[PDB]
Amino acid sequence: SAIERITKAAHLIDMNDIIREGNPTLRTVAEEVTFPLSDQEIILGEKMMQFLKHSQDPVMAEKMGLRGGVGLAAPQLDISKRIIAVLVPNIEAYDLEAIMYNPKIVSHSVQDAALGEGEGCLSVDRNVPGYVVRHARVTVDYFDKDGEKHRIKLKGYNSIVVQHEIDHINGIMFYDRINEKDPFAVKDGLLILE
Ligand SMILES: O=CN(O)CCNC(=O)c1cccc(Cl)c1Cl
Ligand code: NI
Repeated sequence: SAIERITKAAHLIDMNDIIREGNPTLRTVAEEVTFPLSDQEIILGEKMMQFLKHSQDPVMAEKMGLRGGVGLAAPQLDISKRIIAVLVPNIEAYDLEAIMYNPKIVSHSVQDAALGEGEGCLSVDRNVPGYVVRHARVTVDYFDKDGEKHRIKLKGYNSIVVQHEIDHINGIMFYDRINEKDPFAVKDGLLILE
């Protein structure tokens, strides 16, 4: 299985582990994890975070043939579990570093937001221009590796990134949220970031 292969001590996640559009796993709703977590589920989260760190390092990214990422969801590794990793750099070194189990948005703002530069996805080997319309602010519940519950409030980039990853575990892709008619339409209440 993907999870057994990926969580071997020796395994380094790379682009060959990441499934792409057309693979039905990306359009499936991922299964909640149960507590306590298995060793494999804990290792998986750690491997995912390690990947993000590798992807954000000039030398390692070059060597491993990695595209940079600020988030990753297990379904991207063909693992249909509700596990995501988020690694958003500050302009510590990170605005947000978290491995989240069963993350869930429990509140969101009326105001929407979108990155002015649009979004991309490691599972999408093409550019899809347009404003990816999301909630400006979210309150997110999740469990950490110890089954401890966290409730965090996110805004700006962090909010966008976490929503992108939660979308994956719900079978949603970033372009599902771009206005087909006018990709760069600026609706009332839409905050353009950057
Ligand atoms: O699911 C995660 N990925 O596919 C990694 C590649 N995309 C990104 O890092 C990314 C890029 C721009 C905006 C957002 Cl919100 C994200 Cl998440
Ligand atoms: Ni993605």
